[PDB]
Amino acid sequence: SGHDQSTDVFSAEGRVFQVEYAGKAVDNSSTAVAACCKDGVVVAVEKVHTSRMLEKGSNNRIHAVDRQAGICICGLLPDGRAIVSRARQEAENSRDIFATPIRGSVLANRVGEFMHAYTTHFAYRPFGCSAIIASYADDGPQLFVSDPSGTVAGYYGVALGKAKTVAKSELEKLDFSSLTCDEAVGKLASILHEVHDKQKDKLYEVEVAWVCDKSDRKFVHVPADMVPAE
Amino acid sequence: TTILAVSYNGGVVLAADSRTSSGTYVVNRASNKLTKLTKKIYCCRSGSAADTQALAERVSNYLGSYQTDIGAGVNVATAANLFQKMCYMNRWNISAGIIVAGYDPINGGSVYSIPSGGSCVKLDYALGGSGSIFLYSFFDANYKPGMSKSECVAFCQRAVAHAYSRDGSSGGLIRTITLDADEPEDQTIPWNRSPYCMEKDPKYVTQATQNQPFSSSAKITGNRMSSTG
Ligand SMILES: *[B]([O])([O])[C]([C][C]([C])[C])[N]C(=O)[C]([C]C1=[C][C]=[C][C]=[C]1)[N]C(=O)C1=[C]N=[C][C]=N1
Repeated sequence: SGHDQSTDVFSAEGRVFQVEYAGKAVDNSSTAVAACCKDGVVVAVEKVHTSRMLEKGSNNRIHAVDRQAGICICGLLPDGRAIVSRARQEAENSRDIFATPIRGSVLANRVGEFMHAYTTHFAYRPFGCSAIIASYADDGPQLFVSDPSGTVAGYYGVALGKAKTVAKSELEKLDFSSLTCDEAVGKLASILHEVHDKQKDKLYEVEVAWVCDKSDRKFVHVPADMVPAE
Repeated sequence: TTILAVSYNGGVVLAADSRTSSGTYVVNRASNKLTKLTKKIYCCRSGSAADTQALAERVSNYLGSYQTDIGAGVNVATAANLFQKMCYMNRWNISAGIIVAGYDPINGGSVYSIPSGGSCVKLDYALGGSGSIFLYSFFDANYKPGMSKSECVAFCQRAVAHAYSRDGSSGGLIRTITLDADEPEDQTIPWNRSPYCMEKDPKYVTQATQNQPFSSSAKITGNRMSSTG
């Protein structure tokens, strides 16, 4: 009825549907995965190209927020670019005012309050996006996920997207304590080529990015020849 | 300008830098601020380079005309009352800080400090010039009275060198002379053989870490000296 038309309406049992309807925009989106590898964090996503003529590098869902942190989004691409352009502004404030790099748990708590502030007012709609904050600050390697409700949580590994239930069981076979960033790019990319089917889309490729001690604590994308072929 | 005069048992040790500077530019880097009045009485010379030069050669002509008419030696207290008379009746028109120090057989070594106000004070050691404000806490800690002639020379050369290291007005050479019962011995040590300089002071070797590299942590790791690393 009229109990699911905006954000400032609790249900008869205390639920907000426009937040929960925004969570179905992430569950119908492409598959995301991540891993914390005891000296860094590796994040991989699958770009579903809708045409053969797209340039390699188009629609990259991984964006660098600071030198040590970067947010990969899962859900709607243009809604997540408002989250990226906000968390960059949160990370520029700590460098310019407090003369310090932003911590991993503090950048994620600023993302979860920007995403929550658009779920409490009638004129605004929640994001169709789950943001994955991968950071390496002076509190070690961090891996956070902010859902459209504004809930942040530290993870060791995460699967998000359509086949987030099959890819979650594929993460339970990894270690995360002896796991390094050297092997996990080959492992996490091999999750995506097994969890995802080619009988719906013909064009699908993977985009991996890390931040670890080997890359001098810098959030970078891959050199193109480290990813497995298929 | 940093001028000073220190008394020992025999006589006095005059010490001064060598730089006249028009505000911010070094007009002369080999000035001589130790002015001869008589053979054993000199004066240090700070402030206006013209107003103190005209006083120093007006006193030195009254003082040599006095010595001929007397037929004996001039006391230092005589020469210090000719600067006080002139620096007081011209005190609104000149800028003159004078330190008069010398030797006479009656009183030994005498030091008179005549400031810009025109007063006269007889001292054991005197300080003067714009660089003298660095040397009060240096003489409160490092100066012990009753040194020899060879120790007062190496002290006053070490005293001026700490003064023109911090002062911008002062610098150049270090001109010293001793006035006692022997012949007046002068000595001019250069800048590159000065007893102190901050450029070779081993605690100012490490640069202050201002230009931090763009990094992931708050750990300060020194300046950035190259574009790559
Ligand atoms: B010393 O720096 O005070 C020096 C003493 C002088 C008697 C030999 N004076 C000067 O260097 C002055 C400038 C000054 C600096 C600081 C306080 C008072 C005066 N120099 C000159 O007067 C000068 C400037 N241009 C040309 C010639 N003389």
